[PDB]
Amino acid sequence: ASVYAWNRKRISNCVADYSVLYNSASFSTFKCYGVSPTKLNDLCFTNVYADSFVIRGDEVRQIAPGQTGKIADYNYKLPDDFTGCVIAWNSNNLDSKVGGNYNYRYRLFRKSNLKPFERDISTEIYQAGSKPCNGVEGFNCYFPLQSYGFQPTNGVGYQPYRVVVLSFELLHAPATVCGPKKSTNLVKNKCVNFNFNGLTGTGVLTESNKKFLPFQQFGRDIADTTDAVRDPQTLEILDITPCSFGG
Amino acid sequence: STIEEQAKTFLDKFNHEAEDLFYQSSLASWNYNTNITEENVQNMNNAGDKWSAFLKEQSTLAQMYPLQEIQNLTVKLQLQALQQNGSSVLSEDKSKRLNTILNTMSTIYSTGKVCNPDNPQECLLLEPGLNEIMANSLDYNERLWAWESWRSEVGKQLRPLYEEYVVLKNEMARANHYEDYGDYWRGDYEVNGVDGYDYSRGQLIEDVEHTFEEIKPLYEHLHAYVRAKLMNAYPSYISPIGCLPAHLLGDMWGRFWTNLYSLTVPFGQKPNIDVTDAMVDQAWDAQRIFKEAEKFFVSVGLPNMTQGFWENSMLTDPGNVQKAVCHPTAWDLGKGDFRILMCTKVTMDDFLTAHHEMGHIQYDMAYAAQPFLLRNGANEGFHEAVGEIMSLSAATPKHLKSIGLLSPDFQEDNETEINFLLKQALTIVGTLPFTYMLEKWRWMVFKGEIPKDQWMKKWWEMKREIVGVVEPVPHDETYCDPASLFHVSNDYSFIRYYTRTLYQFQFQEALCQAAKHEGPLHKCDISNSTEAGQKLFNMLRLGKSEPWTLALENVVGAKNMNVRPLLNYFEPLFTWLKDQNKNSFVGWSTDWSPYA
Ligand SMILES: *[C@@H]1O[C@H](CO)[C@@H](O[C@@H]2O[C@H](CO)[C@@H](O)[C@H](O)[C@H]2NC(C)=O)[C@H](O)[C@H]1NC(C)=O
Repeated sequence: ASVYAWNRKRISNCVADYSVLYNSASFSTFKCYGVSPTKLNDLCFTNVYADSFVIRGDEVRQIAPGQTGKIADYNYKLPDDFTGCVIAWNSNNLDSKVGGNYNYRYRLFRKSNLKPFERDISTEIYQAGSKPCNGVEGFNCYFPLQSYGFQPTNGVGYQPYRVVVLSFELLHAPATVCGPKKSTNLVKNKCVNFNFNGLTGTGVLTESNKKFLPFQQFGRDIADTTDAVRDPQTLEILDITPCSFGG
Repeated sequence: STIEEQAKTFLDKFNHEAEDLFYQSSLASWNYNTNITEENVQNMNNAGDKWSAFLKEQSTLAQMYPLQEIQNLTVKLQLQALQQNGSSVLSEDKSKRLNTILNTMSTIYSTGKVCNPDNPQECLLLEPGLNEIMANSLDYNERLWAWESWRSEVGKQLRPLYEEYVVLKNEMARANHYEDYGDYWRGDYEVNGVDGYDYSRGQLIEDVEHTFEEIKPLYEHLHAYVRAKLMNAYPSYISPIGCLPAHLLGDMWGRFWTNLYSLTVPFGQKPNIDVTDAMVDQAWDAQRIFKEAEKFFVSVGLPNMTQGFWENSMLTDPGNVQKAVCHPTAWDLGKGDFRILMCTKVTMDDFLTAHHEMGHIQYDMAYAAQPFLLRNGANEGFHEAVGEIMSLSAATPKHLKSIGLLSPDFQEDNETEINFLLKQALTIVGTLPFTYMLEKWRWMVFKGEIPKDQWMKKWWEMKREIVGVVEPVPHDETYCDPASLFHVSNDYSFIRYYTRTLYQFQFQEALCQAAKHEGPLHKCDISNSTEAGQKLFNMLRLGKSEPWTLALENVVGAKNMNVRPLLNYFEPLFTWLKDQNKNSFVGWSTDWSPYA
């Protein structure tokens, strides 16, 4: 959808692979502001908001925190405290039309600058002088929205660029989306350390014949000392023995 | 809100919708000049009125603004282009009569018909032929007859037509609040803004000759040398006290003396600098020449050209029915569309022409960031001068040896230096007096200083003092001889050519000083000197956003137009001519004539 009617998408309760988005040559511009793109796979928030639209080639710089311009003030706004990333890429091969893809429209006139994370789709005629515009356009009457004359041959400056702005919110609600886990393989009969499903400890792992009920995850014998764990992948009962020591 | 905000909003609405229409019209024009077909013709009509149906309508929305209080210079100057009365202030009958007379005068001038009396069934036009015959011939009778015939079939019947054209254009001049059309013509070199840079239109009139008196002695020595060479070739046709006629200059106008260079060659023993045979040996096609010239442009300091030009732009050999008129042109179609149009071939002349056209392209790049109404240079001569700068610079042996055009063991001497300098002066300084007198004659005929009768005799008698041309045949009142010229039948300002040479010479001299080069000025090269390119582009980016007086402040330190670089360039030629034609006295007589 157009920049003044930017598509808003909410992402929650899933796992996000930011590495593949980073490792994609189809995106010309990829600028992050919260954390480094590689570290993004590690930390996480409670939900993600995507603002996707198409603009001119020269207006990508306008979409940035602390930036001003026609798009940056009249179609969409990014606050200074913005957390997340912006991903832009040329779309002249697809969005631009030989006959003119005039469907894309951008706001040019508005009384007030748009607030952050706010959308304006008003098509009311704008007045710049003193005489009010009573309907039909007159002297001081210019339409707030102007179409895009996208053509395959328009120079790099005017090519249609698709822009998606990703914001991350971590409200008091429990987190719903996080990155990958990249679990390793399993070894036996060796003194090693482990972090099974967030439970860390040292020792040696052997096979056990204990019969967990179908809902426990780990079992301890007495004095609160873990003895057996269930592997999250194979779902079998293991046994933990402390590594040998003496005098 | 104040009216200034309304004007700004009007301009912001106007330029966005003007860009698309201008791009479409320019694309259609480029396609037709690249694809000569019937369909692209009506499109011009289909665009033409349409463009008017936009622009004039936008002009219709550009009168109610009181354009005298906008503090912002850029906005007011941009709106000034839209606040032009034009020919609409004239009555409809007057406008249609002006259109009809312009059309008929242009058609008559472009349809010249000269039939030799022995074979009246075959006339000739400005197309190759008679043009070539008078451009390259060694005779006194055929050239004179061709000149007389052309002046008879273009100037005899154009006296009332030229009179009415001039008087109606001047009536339009008063209708546009101008007491003379010369003011409208000179308004290009005019500014009334920033203090210390304002220039009056009438000041250019005196500046034209104030920069011309210094080349008068050098022009006199060149005239004496040419006269001596004519006496060597032509026997007893030009008296030493007198001067050569118009038809012996190689053209019926005597605009350029390059046609007469063969007769007046300084030293034909040493060949000129030409590597076209080496160009064929090196196998430099259009693509290789274009790439090498673009590399030279980058080494100068100009940015590399954007992608997409190498495909859309035609380069060489239209070939089949898919024809293309390939007059050298640089197209700024708008919306970041820059293209070239030329029959580029394996030729040194084509090499320089390609350099000129891509210099025009680079200057189009320079003012691309300016708004639609400001997508032009400070003055019309700046574009041509900038396009000619690097073309002139690339002719030096240093650039040729840098890319191995000339032989690696090439050595230059004073003989070929003098030959090349005189050859260049026969075209550069050999046309300045003619342009000067033509522009002054146009100014005075538009001002109405001379009465109806005293038009042709005054022109011919003043050509004797200014150009140095005698009359082999008389033209008192039944001829209009300057009317048989390209820039007389299309309402063309002729000051641009006079200013272009001075501007390009000033820029070349300034870059030569700020380019770490030593020796003669004619050998100065700006290749692999990024500082010179940056200095040039600093002024290039200005465009129409800055006055021409302010524009002449980055490359050169003087805002005014000066002649010193012109004489600095032809210093060896002046020294050689001081002792060359010592026996032949300098000067000519305006009383001697071939008839009496
Ligand atoms: C996680 O995914 C793997 C791979 O699909 C599952 O491993 C499969 O387990 C079944 C159960 O016996 C075998 O029949 C398949 O051959 C295994 N596929 C392999 C090893 O590629 C594993 O069970 C899954 N973990 C779960 C469901 O908790």
